[PDB]
Amino acid sequence: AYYKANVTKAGLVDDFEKKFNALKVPIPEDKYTAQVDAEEKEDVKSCAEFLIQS
Amino acid sequence: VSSILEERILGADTSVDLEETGRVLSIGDGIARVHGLRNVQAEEMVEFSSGLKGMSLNLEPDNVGVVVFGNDKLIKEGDIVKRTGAIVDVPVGEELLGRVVDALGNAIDGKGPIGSKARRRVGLKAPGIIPRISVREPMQTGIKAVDSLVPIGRGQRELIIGDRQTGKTSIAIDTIINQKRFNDGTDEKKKLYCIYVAIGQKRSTVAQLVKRLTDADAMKYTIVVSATASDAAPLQYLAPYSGCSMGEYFRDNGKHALIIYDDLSKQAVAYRQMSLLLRRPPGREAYPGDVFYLHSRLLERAAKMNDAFGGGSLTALPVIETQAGDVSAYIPTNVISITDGQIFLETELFYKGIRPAINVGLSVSRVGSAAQTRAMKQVAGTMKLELAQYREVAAFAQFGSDLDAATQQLLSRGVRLTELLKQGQYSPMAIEEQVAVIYAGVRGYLDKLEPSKITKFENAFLSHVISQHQTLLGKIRTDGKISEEADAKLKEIVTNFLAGFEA
Amino acid sequence: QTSGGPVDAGPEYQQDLDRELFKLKQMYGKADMNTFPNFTFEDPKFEVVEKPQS
Amino acid sequence: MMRQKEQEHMINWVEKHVVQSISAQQEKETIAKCIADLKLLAKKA
Ligand SMILES: Nc1ncnc2c1ncn2[C@@H]1O[C@H](COP(=O)(O)OP(=O)(O)O)[C@@H](O)[C@H]1O
Ligand SMILES: [Mg+2]
Repeated sequence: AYYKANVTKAGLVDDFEKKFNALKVPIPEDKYTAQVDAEEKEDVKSCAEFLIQS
Repeated sequence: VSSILEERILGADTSVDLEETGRVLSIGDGIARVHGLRNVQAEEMVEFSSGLKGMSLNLEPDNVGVVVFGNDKLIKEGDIVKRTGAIVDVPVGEELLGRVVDALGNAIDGKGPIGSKARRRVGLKAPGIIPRISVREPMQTGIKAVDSLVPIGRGQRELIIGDRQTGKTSIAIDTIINQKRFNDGTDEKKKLYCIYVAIGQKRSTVAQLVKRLTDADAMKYTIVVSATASDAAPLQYLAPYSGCSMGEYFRDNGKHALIIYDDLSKQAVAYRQMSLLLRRPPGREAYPGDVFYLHSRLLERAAKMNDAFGGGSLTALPVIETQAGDVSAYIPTNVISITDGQIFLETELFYKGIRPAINVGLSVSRVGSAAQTRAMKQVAGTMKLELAQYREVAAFAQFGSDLDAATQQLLSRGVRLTELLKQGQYSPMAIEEQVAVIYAGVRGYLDKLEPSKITKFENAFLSHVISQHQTLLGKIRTDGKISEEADAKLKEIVTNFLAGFEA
Repeated sequence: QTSGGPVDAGPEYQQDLDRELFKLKQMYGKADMNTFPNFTFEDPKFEVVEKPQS
Repeated sequence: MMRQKEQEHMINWVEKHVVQSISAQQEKETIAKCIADLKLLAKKA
């Protein structure tokens, strides 16, 4: 409302309002948590055989 | 367009009226001997016909010395000089906040006109012994050195004296940038409206100053008042009285206000120019007599008001430079004599390595522990006494006079607290982190830890305490005193962090 | 009443407009007055820590 | 900046046109209003 009253350029304020308030971007992905958790499980298994040997 | 039309044709009254004038004799160098004004009152704003104000001083039976507010080309010999009818005055409001205002009231920053409401006379009389009450509130600056050795009181004046290029304006802007966290908070008693009167500086320094304050989001306490070098000598003369009148408006309404008088010696030298052009006899260093009376009015316009007079305070801190560190010059002796608090920078510690460069024992705050929080009072008195002991033992044992365990203890604790008091530019911290870090420095736990490693200790310690100890700092700053459970908890956290620091 | 453009302007009017507009072009870059871009999609890539044996 | 420089152009052309017209305007109602003003200040003085 404030930027529509200030900017007298017709079409531009509703254009930016539509292209900005309906703008969505996703979270940047990982593809590493699966590796970290699998390496966690592997070192836990090696730590468990170390456990039973101790 | 049409609104501009109607405001132009309705705003000016064009109400002509018979009015006292007088022709002009010698218009020398911004001074004008005016013949005729036989009913002008002393120190009055008067108006030259080209649209420019002047101030009538030095009323003599021949003529009146009006000293002009601006350029001198626009005045001839023989033109009229109309009496405005009142003493020179400054338009003050709370809509004047965050706007650079040229010394009278004229906001030269390109953001529209000032929405002022309360005009105020600028040469007012300061309050007496009954309307004043003593310093009570702890005016914090965010500087560890200031808030732990020379603390300021909301209700007080305290110099920033040094030599040129030492960090005095930077100390003033640390003091400004600290108080954002008290403005955006809850208590009105904490909130800050400050007035930075830049006297005689250059316009790009004020422009980059406004850049630093806008980038630090300072523009609701701040009121920047620039009387720069190209401005006339009465604009540089009259500018800190304008900032004082705005501070008096906030004070007498009951809001805690302050004024930083940056480069107050420029007011002294502009008033020297004015007196020597109005042909007053010169005194010492060609400064006239009443320069002390000038700064004495200007600096005794500030102390805490009575509880029946709103409760608003004023904090005057004027910045003054010496030349070659000569404290014995005329303007530094006068302005040390009027003020009580004074922060001394010698500069050899700036090139030696401590920042901000308070070289110290010359600096004193007469209100002392009354203007600290209870925690900082409980911690940092033994620090000041230890620094006194350290300075005198290093001064006589420069060469290794006698080194027992006590003298190496004194030099160890002194050097470690010296590297505690180092602090980067434009990074003020709150009072609770200062209590935490001077607790980690004075109460043991840092005495044998390799003095080059104190700065990384500072960084990792502040990261630790801001990481998982925010509610405990809330307990420290809201409870006032550092309680005994918080005392032993700070002991445990600094011990754990000493382990994690030797990890 | 003298509408239809700024009155009796002369060329230096538009020259001052062009210099002020040129400094204003300097204060953002070479973007467009409509249909704003969002970002360039970067990727945070933290390297996998490994160990031979614990 | 558009409205600023158009405002400056407008205000300077207004002042110049005022100089152009009123520099060549005499019809003695100026002097008549002025003697009426001296008469009004006489009645209130
Ligand atoms: N805490 C600090 N850390 C680092 N540098 C500082 C600090 N305080 C001041 N300075 C230095 O001080 C200089 C500014 O000095 P200034 O306050 O402008 O003195 P003056 O106003 O007398 O010229 C800057 O160059 C800055 O590097
Ligand atoms: Mg300075």
